[PDB]
Amino acid sequence: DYDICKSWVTTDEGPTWEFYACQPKVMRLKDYVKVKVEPSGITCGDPPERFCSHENPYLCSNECDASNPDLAHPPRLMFDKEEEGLATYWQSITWSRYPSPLEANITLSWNKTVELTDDVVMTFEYGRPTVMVLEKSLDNGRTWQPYQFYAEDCMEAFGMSARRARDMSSSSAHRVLCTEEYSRWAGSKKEKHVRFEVRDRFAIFAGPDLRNMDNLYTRLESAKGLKEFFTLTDLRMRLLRPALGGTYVQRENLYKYFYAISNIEVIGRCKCNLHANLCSMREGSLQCECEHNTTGPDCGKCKKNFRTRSWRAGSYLPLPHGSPNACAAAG
Ligand SMILES: *[C@@H]1O[C@H](CO)[C@@H](O[C@@H]2O[C@H](CO)[C@@H](O)[C@H](O)[C@H]2NC(C)=O)[C@H](O)[C@H]1NC(C)=O
Ligand SMILES: *[C@@H]1O[C@H](CO)[C@@H](O[C@@H]2O[C@H](CO)[C@@H](O)[C@H](O)[C@H]2NC(C)=O)[C@H](O)[C@H]1NC(C)=O
Ligand SMILES: [Ca+2]
Ligand SMILES: [Cl-]
Ligand SMILES: [Cl-]
Repeated sequence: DYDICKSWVTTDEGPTWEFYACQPKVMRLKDYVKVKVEPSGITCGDPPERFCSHENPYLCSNECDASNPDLAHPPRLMFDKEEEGLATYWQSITWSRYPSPLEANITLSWNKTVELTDDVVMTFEYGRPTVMVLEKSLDNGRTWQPYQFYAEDCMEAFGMSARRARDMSSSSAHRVLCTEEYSRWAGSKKEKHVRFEVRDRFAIFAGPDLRNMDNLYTRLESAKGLKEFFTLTDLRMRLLRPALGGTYVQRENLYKYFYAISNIEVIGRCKCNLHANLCSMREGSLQCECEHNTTGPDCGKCKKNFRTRSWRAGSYLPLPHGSPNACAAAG
C-alpha cells in the first residue's frame, strides 16, 4: 500500500511530477542489526565449560568452547540462516554463580528509525526466561523505556497484573504490559518463542483477520502515540532469570540453567514519514531515499531550496492514497 512516491504526467503546462504519500517495503530487520551482548564474559566458553543438553542426558558433558568453531556460541548465531536440523544459538555461561542472578542484556541497534509490522519473535533453546523485560529506544540508546514485561508471575516480579495484548481496547492499544504467557512454566513445555505481539495490537483496529486496514491506517494517522508505539531505533532484551522448569533450582546441577537464543526475528520497514519508498544502506546504516523535496535520514526535514513552509509528514489520509505533503520551493 502507499507504494509509489511520484508519477510523471502531463498537464498544461506540459510534463510534470505528481506526488503521493509513500513507504518502503517490509524487511528482515535482523539482516541489518548490530548486536551488543553484556555484561563482559556473559557468553559461554571462555574458559570452556560443560552444560546439560536436555537429554539430559543426566551426564551433562556437552561443552561450550569459545576457541573451537564447532563448540562456540557467539551473538551472531542469533541472526543467521539455519539449515534444517541445525539450530545455531548464542549461549550464556551456566548459572554456576547461583544464588547471584544470571542476567544478560542483548541490545539490538539499527542506528535508524524503523517501524515494526509483525511480531518480534525471540526463540530460546533451553528454556525461555522466567523473567525478562523488552525495552526500546527511539534516540539511538540515549534513553530507554520498557516495551513489554515478561514473568512467570507478573505481580511478584514487577508489581503488575498479568495481561495479554489481544485484551487491549482502542484506547489501550499502545499500553505497556506484563504478560505471563511466554514465561510461566518456562523450561518444561519446549515452546521456545517469546513474542512481542504487534499483529494483536493491529487487530484492535483491523479486526481479528486484519481485513479492516482502512481503520488501522486511519487510527495510525489520527491516534496520537499509536504509530510511534511501533517505532524504535533499538530494542534490548534485559534477561533477568533463566528457565526453572516450573520447579525450584536444583543446586547440585547448576549446569542445566543457561540462556540460549537461536533466532531473533524483527520485521518492519524504515520510518520515512510517508516520503520515500526505498530505504538502503548508505555509509554503513540504513537511510531513506527521500522524495517530495525532503532530506535527513528519515525525510524529516525540507531540502535547502524548498523551505517556504514548515515540514510535514506525508499522511495516510484521505483514503485510499493519502497526501504527500511535499516541501515547497518559493512561488
Ligand atoms: C542491563 O542494562 C541496564 C540499563 O543500562 C543496566 O542498568 C545499569 O545498572 C546499574 C545497576 O546494576 C546502575 O547503577 C546503572 O544506573 C544502570 N543504568 C541504567 C540506565 O539503568 C544493567 O546493569 C544491565 N544489566 C546487566 C546484567 O549488565
Ligand atoms: C549512524 O548513521 C548515520 C547515517 O544516517 C551515520 O552518519 C554518517 O556518518 C558518515 C561517516 O561517519 C558521515 O560521512 C555522514 O555525513 C554521516 N551522516 C549523518 C546524517 O550524520 C553514522 O555514522 C552512523 N552511526 C553509527 C554509530 O554507526
Ligand atoms: Ca541461529
Ligand atoms: Cl530526518
Ligand atoms: Cl540546514
